[PDB]
Amino acid sequence: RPRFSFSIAAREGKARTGTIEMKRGVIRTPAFMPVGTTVMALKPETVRATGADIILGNTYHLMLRPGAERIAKLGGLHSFMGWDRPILTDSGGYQVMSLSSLTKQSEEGVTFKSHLDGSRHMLSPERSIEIQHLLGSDIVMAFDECTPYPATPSRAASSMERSMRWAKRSRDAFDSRKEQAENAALFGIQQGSVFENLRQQSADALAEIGFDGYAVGGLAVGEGQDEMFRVLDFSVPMLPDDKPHYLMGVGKPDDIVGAVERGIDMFDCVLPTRSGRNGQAFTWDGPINIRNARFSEDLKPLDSECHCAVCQKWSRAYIHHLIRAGEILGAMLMTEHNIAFYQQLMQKIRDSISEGRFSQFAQDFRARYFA
Amino acid sequence: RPRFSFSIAAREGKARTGTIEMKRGVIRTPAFMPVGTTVMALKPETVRATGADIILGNTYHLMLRPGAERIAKLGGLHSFMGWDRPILTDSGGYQVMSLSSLTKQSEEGVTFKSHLDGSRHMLSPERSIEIQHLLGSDIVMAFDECTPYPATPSRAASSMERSMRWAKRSRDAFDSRKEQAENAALFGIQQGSVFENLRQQSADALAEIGFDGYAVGGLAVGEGQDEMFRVLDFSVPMLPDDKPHYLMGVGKPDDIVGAVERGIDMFDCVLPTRSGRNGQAFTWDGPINIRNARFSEDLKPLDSECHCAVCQKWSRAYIHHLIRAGEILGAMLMTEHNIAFYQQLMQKIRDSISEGRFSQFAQDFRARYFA
Ligand SMILES: [Zn+2]
Ligand SMILES: [Zn+2]
Repeated sequence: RPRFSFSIAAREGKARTGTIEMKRGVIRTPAFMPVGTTVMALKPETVRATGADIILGNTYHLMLRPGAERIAKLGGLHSFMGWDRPILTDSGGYQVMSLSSLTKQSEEGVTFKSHLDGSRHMLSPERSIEIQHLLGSDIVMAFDECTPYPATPSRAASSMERSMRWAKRSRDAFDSRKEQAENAALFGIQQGSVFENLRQQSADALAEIGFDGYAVGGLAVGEGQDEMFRVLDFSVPMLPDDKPHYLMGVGKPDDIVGAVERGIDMFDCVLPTRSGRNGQAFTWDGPINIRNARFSEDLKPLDSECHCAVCQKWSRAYIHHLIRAGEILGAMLMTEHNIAFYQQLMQKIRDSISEGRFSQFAQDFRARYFA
Repeated sequence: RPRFSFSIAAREGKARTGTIEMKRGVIRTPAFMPVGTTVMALKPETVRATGADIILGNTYHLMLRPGAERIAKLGGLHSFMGWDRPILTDSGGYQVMSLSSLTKQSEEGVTFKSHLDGSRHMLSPERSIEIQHLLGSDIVMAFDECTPYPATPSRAASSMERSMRWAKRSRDAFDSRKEQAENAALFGIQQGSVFENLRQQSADALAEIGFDGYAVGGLAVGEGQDEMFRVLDFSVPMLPDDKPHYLMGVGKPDDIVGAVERGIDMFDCVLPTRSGRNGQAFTWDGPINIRNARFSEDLKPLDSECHCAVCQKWSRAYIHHLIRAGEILGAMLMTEHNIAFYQQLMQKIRDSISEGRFSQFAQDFRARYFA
């Protein structure tokens, strides 16, 4: 297989379906990427069985424990966790802004204190790319600077401009490392907040540098779905049409459908795993919270049509009891179902685009999900 | 299959190996019974894959949540949790003494306040048998009275005597319920503390009543292994030779080996699951605690010979990281390995008895496990 090849097999409006071919496997798009490392209450084989083609690893959490150098010594992230398919690593950026303390930012990078033990750390475009190399990441994210939501025009421009300088530094760091350049892919991140001109400048800068894929950054950070959709409306067409478009950190099933309608090819979110442990189960008739007393004697599966192993085997009543009791098995079952549900959604999206009936699917989905 | 048939295929000294045939399956003896309901961080299929033929359910915890009547309405414990092989249920006794509060004891039974929410509950020989029926238990334990360790001769005698009266009441309650009498088995529990005459009186009383199997009760409650072994030395031969002998709540691998040398056929313990989550992994060279820093870059499996899926797939280093980080997957992997290890131990015990080399195995095991 090649290092990287994105092929678009079918289109409907702005929506696309196709494949990304990489050395460790093929990724079907539009793709949902479960967050592999909290860590999912799932073995890699189970994650694969749900239909996932690729998982995400968070660089911020991994650099804190067990450490990037340690993972490299142990043979890389794939070998360490037992997942042999592609892995995309985030750059560590948003989590440094959101989780760390004593964070000191500059043009060179960011210094910060761990939220776990107050130990000191550094992250720069170069060090982020290096860490992703040590992990053995297949899709490497450029290191960017986030700005807190909401953002003023000036702050949005400054952070976007810094991010583009950092995108160039990320590109150069990646290219300088032979083994990484030849075997992995590098994605750039568009910034510019809600401002169309800044998004255009960011898109132009990233295209001039050249990347294997393009993320729409700065979303799912406090804005509502309407605003997010509006930003996507003008932002996605600015990106190179022939490369994947990745919406980081999104999201709910309806966010995903709407984003695909607007040209997004890749998604990641902790929601199905995070809210899984919290009791929230996704269904075609909308989310339910399994902790609700109404499920205590409900013998139906979490969802009536879901093809996952959990819905084949266990009742709402049993899962209700497990989650109420704080049992590990409850988290295991909820997480498996939610990730399986997300993959089934992605499959339905792929199939409908391939058949030219995605707009119809999106309407039917919304009508039922919100009924 | 019959309701209950225990057949002894081979013997060596006091040790026996054979089978218990029941409606829901065959149990190989000597048997280790994982505690199925905390709840194991394992799907039933995984528990079965480790080699378990039967699991234990705790009546005390189940009566508190989700409730015995509720489980019955939902189709019984097997259907509820998705395990279709035999289940043995404890009576709820020791846990009432150990976990509950406001416990008021009498000849009729015990009243107590839940340790979860302070709700009031009752347990008697009759109600315990009824609860086990509602759960759909295959092996039902008589309801007994425990006495705190250590026990005076008088207290040991009084509690043993009450337990025997309660054993008769348990027998009669079981027999009166047609569906239970015809489909399940009933085990009696020998009491009498460290006192040989009381153990003999208890054995005689239980044999006169008649049960399908006989537990040695009142052990693993604070006494050391030497004392436990001494009590077993004289207690086990008092029980009917042609019925299974069950040592409740035991135990460490070396406890199990020594107990089989003394005639025990069945075991249950939370240790492999409980200490699994705590970081303790069993190996043929003795237990290790995976949280220890010496394992942080150890690429070997938990045990060098173990045939379990965890030892096929993941390193000590990865599991070390998961447990240190408090990840659910760490508990999953540790629990699977520990239960698999216990089943492998039981298999080696069964095979060596069948081949007349169990005494040799026991010696070789101890030499290595304690090396
Ligand atoms: Zn499902
Ligand atoms: Zn193992």
